[PDB]
Amino acid sequence: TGQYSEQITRRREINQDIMVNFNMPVNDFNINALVGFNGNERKVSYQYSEVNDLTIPTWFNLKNSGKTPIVEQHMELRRLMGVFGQFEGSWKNMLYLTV
Amino acid sequence: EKALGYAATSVGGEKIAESRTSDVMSSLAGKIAGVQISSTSSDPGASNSVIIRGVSSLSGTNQPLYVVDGVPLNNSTVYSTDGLNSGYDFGNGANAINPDDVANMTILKGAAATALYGSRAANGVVMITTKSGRKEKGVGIEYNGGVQWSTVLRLPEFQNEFGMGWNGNHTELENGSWGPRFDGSMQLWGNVYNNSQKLKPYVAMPDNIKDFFDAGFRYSNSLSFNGATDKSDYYVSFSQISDDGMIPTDADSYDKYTFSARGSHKAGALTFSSSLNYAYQKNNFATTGQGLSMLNSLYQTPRDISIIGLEDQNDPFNTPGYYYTPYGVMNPYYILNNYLNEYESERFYGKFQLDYEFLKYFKFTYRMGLDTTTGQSDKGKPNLYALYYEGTPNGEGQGSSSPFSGETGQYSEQITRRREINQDIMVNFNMPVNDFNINALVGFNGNERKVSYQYSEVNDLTIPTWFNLKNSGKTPIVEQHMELRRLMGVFGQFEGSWKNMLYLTVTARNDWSSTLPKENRSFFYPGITGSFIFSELLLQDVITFGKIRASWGKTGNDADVYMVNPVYAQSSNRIPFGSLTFPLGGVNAYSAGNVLGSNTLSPEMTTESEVGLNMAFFKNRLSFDVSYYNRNTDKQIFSLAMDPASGYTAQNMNLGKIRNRGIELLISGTPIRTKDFSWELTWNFTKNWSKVISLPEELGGITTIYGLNGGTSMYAITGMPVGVFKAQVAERDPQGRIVVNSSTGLPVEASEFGICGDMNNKYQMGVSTNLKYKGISLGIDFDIRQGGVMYSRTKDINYFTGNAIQTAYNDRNPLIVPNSVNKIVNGENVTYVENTTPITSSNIYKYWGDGGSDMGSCFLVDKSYVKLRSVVLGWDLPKRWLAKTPFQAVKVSAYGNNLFVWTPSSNTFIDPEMTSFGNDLEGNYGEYTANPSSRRFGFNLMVKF
Amino acid sequence: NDTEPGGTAVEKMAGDWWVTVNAFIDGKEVEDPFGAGHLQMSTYNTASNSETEMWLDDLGNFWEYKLKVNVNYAARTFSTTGFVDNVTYESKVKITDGKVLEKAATTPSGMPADSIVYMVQFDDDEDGLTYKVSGFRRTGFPADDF
Amino acid sequence: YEQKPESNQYNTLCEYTFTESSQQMDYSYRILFAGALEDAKQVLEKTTNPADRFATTILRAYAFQIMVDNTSDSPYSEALQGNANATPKWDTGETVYKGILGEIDAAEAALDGSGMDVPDLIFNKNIAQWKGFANALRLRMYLRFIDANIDAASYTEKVKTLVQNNEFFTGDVKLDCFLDETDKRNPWYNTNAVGLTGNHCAAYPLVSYLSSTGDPRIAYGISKTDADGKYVGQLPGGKTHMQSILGTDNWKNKNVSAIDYSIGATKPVYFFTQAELQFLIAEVYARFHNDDANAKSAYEAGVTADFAVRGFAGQENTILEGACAWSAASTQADKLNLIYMQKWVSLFYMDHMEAWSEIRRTDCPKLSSYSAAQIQASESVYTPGELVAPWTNGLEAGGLMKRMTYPLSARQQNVNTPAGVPGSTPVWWDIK
Amino acid sequence: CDLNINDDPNYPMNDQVTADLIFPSISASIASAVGGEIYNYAGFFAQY
Amino acid sequence: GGGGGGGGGG
Ligand SMILES: CCCCCCCCCC(=O)OCCCOC(=O)CCCCCCCCC
Ligand SMILES: CCCCCCCCCC(=O)OCCCOC(=O)CCCCCCCCC
Ligand SMILES: [Ca+2]
Ligand code: NA
Repeated sequence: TGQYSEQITRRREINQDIMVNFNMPVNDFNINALVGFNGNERKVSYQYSEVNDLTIPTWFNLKNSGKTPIVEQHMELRRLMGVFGQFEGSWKNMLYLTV
Repeated sequence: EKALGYAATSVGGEKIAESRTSDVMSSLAGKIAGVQISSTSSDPGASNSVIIRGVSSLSGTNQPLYVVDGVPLNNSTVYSTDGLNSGYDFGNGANAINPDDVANMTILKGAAATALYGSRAANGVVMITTKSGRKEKGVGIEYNGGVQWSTVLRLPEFQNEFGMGWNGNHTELENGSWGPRFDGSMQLWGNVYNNSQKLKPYVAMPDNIKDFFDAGFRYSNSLSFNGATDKSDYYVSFSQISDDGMIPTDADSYDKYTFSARGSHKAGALTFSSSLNYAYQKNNFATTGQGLSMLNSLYQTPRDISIIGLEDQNDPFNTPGYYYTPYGVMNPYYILNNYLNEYESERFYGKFQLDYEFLKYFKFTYRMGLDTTTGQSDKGKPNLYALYYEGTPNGEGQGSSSPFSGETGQYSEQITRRREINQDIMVNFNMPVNDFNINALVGFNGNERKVSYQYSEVNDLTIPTWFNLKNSGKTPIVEQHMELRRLMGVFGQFEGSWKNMLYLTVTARNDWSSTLPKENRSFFYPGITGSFIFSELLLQDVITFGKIRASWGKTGNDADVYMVNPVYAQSSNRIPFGSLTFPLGGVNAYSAGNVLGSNTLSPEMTTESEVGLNMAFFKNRLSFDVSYYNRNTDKQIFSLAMDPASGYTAQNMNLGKIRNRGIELLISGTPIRTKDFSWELTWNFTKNWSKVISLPEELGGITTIYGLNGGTSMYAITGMPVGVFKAQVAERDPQGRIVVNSSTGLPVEASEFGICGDMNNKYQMGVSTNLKYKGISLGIDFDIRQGGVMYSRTKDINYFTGNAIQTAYNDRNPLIVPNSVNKIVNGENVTYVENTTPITSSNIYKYWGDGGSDMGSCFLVDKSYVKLRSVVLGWDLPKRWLAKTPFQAVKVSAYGNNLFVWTPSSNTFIDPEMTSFGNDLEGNYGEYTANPSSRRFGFNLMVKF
Repeated sequence: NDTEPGGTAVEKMAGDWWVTVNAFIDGKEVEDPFGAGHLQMSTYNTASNSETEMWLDDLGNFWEYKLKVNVNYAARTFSTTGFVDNVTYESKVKITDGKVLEKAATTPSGMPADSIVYMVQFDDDEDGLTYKVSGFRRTGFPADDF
Repeated sequence: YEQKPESNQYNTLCEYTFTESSQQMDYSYRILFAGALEDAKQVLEKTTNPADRFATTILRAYAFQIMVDNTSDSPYSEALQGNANATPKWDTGETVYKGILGEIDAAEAALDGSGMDVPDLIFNKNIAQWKGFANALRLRMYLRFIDANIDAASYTEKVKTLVQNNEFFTGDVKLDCFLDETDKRNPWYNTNAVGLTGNHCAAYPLVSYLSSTGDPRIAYGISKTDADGKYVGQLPGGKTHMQSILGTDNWKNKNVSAIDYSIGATKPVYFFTQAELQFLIAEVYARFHNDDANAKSAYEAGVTADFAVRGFAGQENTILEGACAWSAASTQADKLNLIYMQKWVSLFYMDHMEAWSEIRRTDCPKLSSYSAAQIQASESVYTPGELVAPWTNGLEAGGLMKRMTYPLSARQQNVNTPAGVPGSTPVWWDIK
Repeated sequence: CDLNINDDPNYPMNDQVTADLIFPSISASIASAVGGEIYNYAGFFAQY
Repeated sequence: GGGGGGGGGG
């Protein structure tokens, strides 16, 4: 008997990184340290509408039904922060070590 | 390039930014001749109105084209489509610009030479230019950190003589102050809860409304980065703004975030530049209007009731089913903590520009602009009926006259998508020949605007407080809408020059539009401007500069979308305070649309002729600019009112001429200028004469712009200024005596409504002063606008509620309206005799509620004011203090905006700078208990690295 | 910078009043001979909005009279020069030694109120006496009613 | 009903202090011409099916009749022409009453036997009952002509030919298809119980007449007073006066009997009730035939129809065999008095437009000789059931409302709209 | 960066869901089964 | 005009 629906979805992600890096050669060795902060926020949402049984059988519009509409809506939100560190050491361009 | 043949004004960014306003244009209110700039309200994030040389468009597009670099910037408004019951305004497209990003704003007031921008430049142009990278010391970082407060500016002036009651008698549940003169005695008030009642001294609380308000507070943070080479530049900026206004709680809230990054790079004859900007916004509005809105609830408070005592909801007498009065209002604190009106918008706009120089005198340019927006409204009301109705006074104790009927909860959400694209293809030619100079440029322009939304709503919330489309046992309501329009055009702009002395330019542009009838979409418009600097080749040297200009030109215009063809809507019926829509009961139906289309429409044509003079004296220590303009807008396409018995309520046709003639005048001078001290004054003056010339008379020569059914209505009438009000007036005998009812004593209505003013200022002027002394800067600007009227529900309610000072008139002793008669009519011999019937004390309330002897016309309020618009105290720290520091420059700043207002004695109610019906023409209708204007003051720290 | 509400020319002697009617019989004043109790009466300005006259309206509650009386607003006194037309029903009334006395009376609740007093005679009173109408301005609390 | 004391939405309707610019009809004029009558014009342009054309013509005619009984003159013959005539002349009510009765005739004669192929929420494609709806309107308008003494002779014989054919509708002519949700309710309910708060209290005439007759219908649509538990009506336009006289605290909603909205959320909208139909035949018998036995038959058909609709079937005995009974009435005018007063009751909370127009035509209920202020001072002077001219009355000529203002929309955009007369001037068929 | 946002906004607070909001589900659930696919295959076994 | 408007309560 016909159907028409429409959905608008919206997504949004923010990411933030604050890092300080330190690099010094000492004799043959080489030292590189990196401490940082990470923050992140993700969000999706949508809203959904649908009508069945189309009055004018070919026109696809939410006005074109004599029966109940269906409406759905959805949102999720997630967040996260983190601290991290990455130490890489290096001898004579021959041994590499990373923590 | 001031070979310009018509008036314009240039403002440098330093003055735009210095008021620290969230928005670019509200700091300019009252500082530019011919540019009328007003905010819709002091609510955070509200729109701003900008109208140049009066209204031309009868409905309802009078904003100037904003052109940022230079691409058409979108400037759509988001405000409530019903300002009587749920007024809210969420902002204006130009508000997204970071004011700290602006380098120069030029406002072009003339509609004679518009071939560059097209039709929308007939309301004027705001030509913004953003900052670019620059070489300087050191790193190229500018920081701006702001902080600012707002307090309420002007509340209605209240009677403090009579407390809660009606008919002059003492009651315990009234929303009004028509009771007895204050005693100091112990009276009962409010409902009774658990067999106990509140008992307080019967005295006035003059500050009860004043103390309800908070201090608004606002922090701002702006950061920019710039650098250049000799082949490139780069600018990147960030701005944040967090506003929480004076209305208690977080319901006044505006959060603005912008980010922008622009760059250029030249390689040989080729230059490419791009500017990409992102804008975020979250508004929360404290909804206005006549129902359970906050301010309506707040104004309907007896003068003896303490308002800040109503906030604690652990006191049961403030709970919604025992709130002291039940007369169609609620606790304002409950409305603010429990109703939702929210907006969120993300927006991306930018341009790409490629310049390529060839053959020594030619320049090709391609410029693309893209502006796209997504916005989401979320509105909710609790289901008061199932929450509080049974068991309470307010309540099932009031039956059908309860504020909870049928307040059964509502929630809706709308998502809106806008997207404009603009494309420019231009080749410019520029070659000196002898002392002459030829500048020729031809171009193509494509434009495409599209907007769409989807809307969904549920009523009767099952769980009463949860706002979710799932929380209703009843049918949802859904709507969807989409518009799309397109324009193409070619244009040419030839500019001749002789010896930096004689500038003569001619323009010409032919558009093709989707929104005109297929048989007639091409419209053509030319224009001639001229300029002649006569002091150049006139000795002295007392005439620094002398310029005379002339312009004659037309701009065309198309219609709004989808006005040619008949439509069939889905059958609905608007009935008082409601609808009856299809489907019923299972059947769906289509009714013929109530606006008649027309396939005979022709383009709109705006014609304008302008002369002007610009002279400067004593090394620009005394300047003036004057302009005389004559603008008529003809054949404008409008949905013009028609007698419903024709089958339609309106017909699309071409109107007649709307005319604006006027004078713009700017005088400035620096009386004092030493090394350490300078003092400059500035006076600008505008007088515009609005006149509708003809509305096709086959349909009458009047049409409604906005009005209440059987109440004050604003019109466009054939021979008069745009926006004339009609309102109810007392009948009068042939001798000017006021006819009065022989039994009740109150005035009798006349047969017809009376023409009672227009919306227009007769004139508007500003006076400004700047003082510099050793890097200390002090600016003071005053805005004066006199003339015109405006509907004010703020007055109407404080008259009806008996709180206005005017209602304490005869000290409320029974009185005969002075100079009153009775109309004695026996069949057909009308005769007037002296009236001896007094207004009883019991009816005093109704004499004032209906407007006294003015009746309805009383609530037309004089629009006039003088305002201390802005004050800016600025201090640039001496450069030597910055030496063992990373700072190149520091400037601390103190500023106030909207600081004080004076109005005629007939207006003790509102700051005239309010509306409830938007930032364009319908906004002039008046104010429908808009929230009270605020006074704003703050500090700002500017740090350059 | 304080808006004055305004008023008619006799605003402070216009009002609604709760009065009782006494009479002067054989020289001595007898309390309410007609056993009428407290009665409601209005005074109010004239359509001419003059400082020189004021309406006195018994509201149909005692003798059914209503006439213009002469007023001295400054002294808050009001009288008639002899007998004046009664517009209610074709009679004639005389008002003598009329005073409005600010905050001088006290309401049944023990609160200050404006007093009104005036002597009255009627030309169709077969016994031809002078009556004393005295009362106070009506407050609006139902406790002060009768 | 009257205006509830503690609210204010209809002060000017109650005291007749409205004017042409109060637009008290502009919404209805809009939805009648730019909605109903335009769609009818298109339906007529799109189908060739007699039965659809027939039922469309009847709803078109019904809409004209309503307008004429409000403003006597109405556009017609020159209306619904769009840009070909944006300012249609206002035909005299008589020229349109003959016109739309001619249209119904022409459409009925156009019927061929084929069915209705159209969604019909009034009668569900029952051609037989559209025919009865069309005769019932003929009856209604035929009697307008007679009491206006315009061609009374012939319309007298047609109204008798009509009633002996008895080809009227069964049940009620109603749009019953509303739901209690949103934009789908009874219009009156939606406007006055959802959009606005409670504004209606019972009027004095109705309450005194129902209580005098000992009528159980008095509980349908009317609630007891919260103050005392009785049925109390308010005198027309007397809100401000009862507050003046009794004090603010003794004339609140508490003291007056409220109109009950709870029965209205899904209540149908009536174009022609069956009680009203029978009461009109009971009049035609009692007055143009001389058939007492039949008049009494249709009179009792009317009381028992309206008794069943309000949910009191079985209880017509209380006014049919109780006193105000067809036999405790000696004059033929006392029995026409009986028909008009029970027509008046049967129309409360059903079809108020038709009640007012029949009040105008028969002038029964009569207008009381006693004014509001007198009736209030001693109620014994008042005979229960007759109307009371409003206590405050904005009609310079006093009396009762006789017509409605022209639409302000028509005034401002149609040069040919008749000049505004006062609400006291009668429409073309009210001649006393 | 508030981390306490893990209450599902798409569903009501568990307090607000009362016995009268849950009870009508019981019959409709039972009906959707025994008047649906159970009813269905039983009509084959009973040989209707 | 268009758009309704309600009286207040008192
Ligand atoms: C030198 C600047 C260092 C700025 C460092 C800011 C660090 C805090 C982020 C945070 O706590 O959590 C991030 C989660 C999502 O972030 C947002 O939703 C964005 C909130 C707003 C952040 C605006 C940042 C403006 C930077 C120009
Ligand atoms: C030097 C190349 C110049 C290319 C210039 C493109 C010219 C077409 C404009 C046009 O006809 O109408 C513009 C109206 C809307 O256009 C759109 O919606 C956008 C269509 C897609 C346009 C993509 C343009 C690509 C630019 C690199
Ligand atoms: Ca706040
Ligand atoms: Na229509």
